[PDB]
Amino acid sequence: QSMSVKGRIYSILKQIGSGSSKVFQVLNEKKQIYAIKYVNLEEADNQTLDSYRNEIAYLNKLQQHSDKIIRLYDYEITDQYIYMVMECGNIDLNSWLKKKKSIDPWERKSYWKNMLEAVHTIHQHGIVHSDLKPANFLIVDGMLKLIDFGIANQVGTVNYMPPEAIKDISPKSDVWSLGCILYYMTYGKTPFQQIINQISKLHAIIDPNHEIEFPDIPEKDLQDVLKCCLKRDPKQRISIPELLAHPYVQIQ
Ligand SMILES: c1cc2cnc3ccsc3c2cn1
Repeated sequence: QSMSVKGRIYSILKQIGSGSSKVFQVLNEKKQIYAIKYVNLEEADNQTLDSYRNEIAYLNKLQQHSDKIIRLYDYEITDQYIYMVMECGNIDLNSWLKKKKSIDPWERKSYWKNMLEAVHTIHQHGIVHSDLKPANFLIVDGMLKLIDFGIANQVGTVNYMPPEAIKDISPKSDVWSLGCILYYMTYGKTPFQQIINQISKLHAIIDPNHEIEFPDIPEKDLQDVLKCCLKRDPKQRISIPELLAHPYVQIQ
């Protein structure tokens, strides 16, 4: 199969993702590899169109500010569709962590640093993603990159949801969600993964008398990061600038 984006032809190699949007692995005329995100605007309302346009403008602006944000090379927006030419990753973080038995402490730290940089950048532009999960990150050349910003309208998981989001959102909400991802990378499960029932799980996340277990590991700095991120009171939670100065990210 084939497709045109701003007068340039792309040969389709395979389908990567998919609701009213499909993501494909493609090749250009110069035989280079990209990802084309196709979005169908056929049954999209004005609020939806506006959320999609807002996300595209933020992605395109924030390109320049950090290499930990996915590259957007070009796009074609009409009334019926959106075509976005982006860089191709190797795998998303969720699929990678699910396949992998154990994570090496060096790659985890490297990945954590990238997650902090990408999220820091969005916060500096007034954006709180509000729905961070490992699916929002992409491995590209041993480098973790953020794929989206949470503006445009793993499906609806609550394992990474901060207590304040369950009650109701400041940058501290993204800190909780990032801590849950690092907790998965550390202990092999999210802090409340063991609770099947969604109601009982939402009740545990908000419950202060419900103690999050932090089993002893050889990395005390890593244990401290986790305890700092996973503080139920947003006022008592560590900030991104504070996490970037933490020993876990700096020592050695
Ligand atoms: C947008 C762009 C992507 C680029 N590359 C990859 C590679 C695996 S998922 C994915 C993407 C998913 N959404």
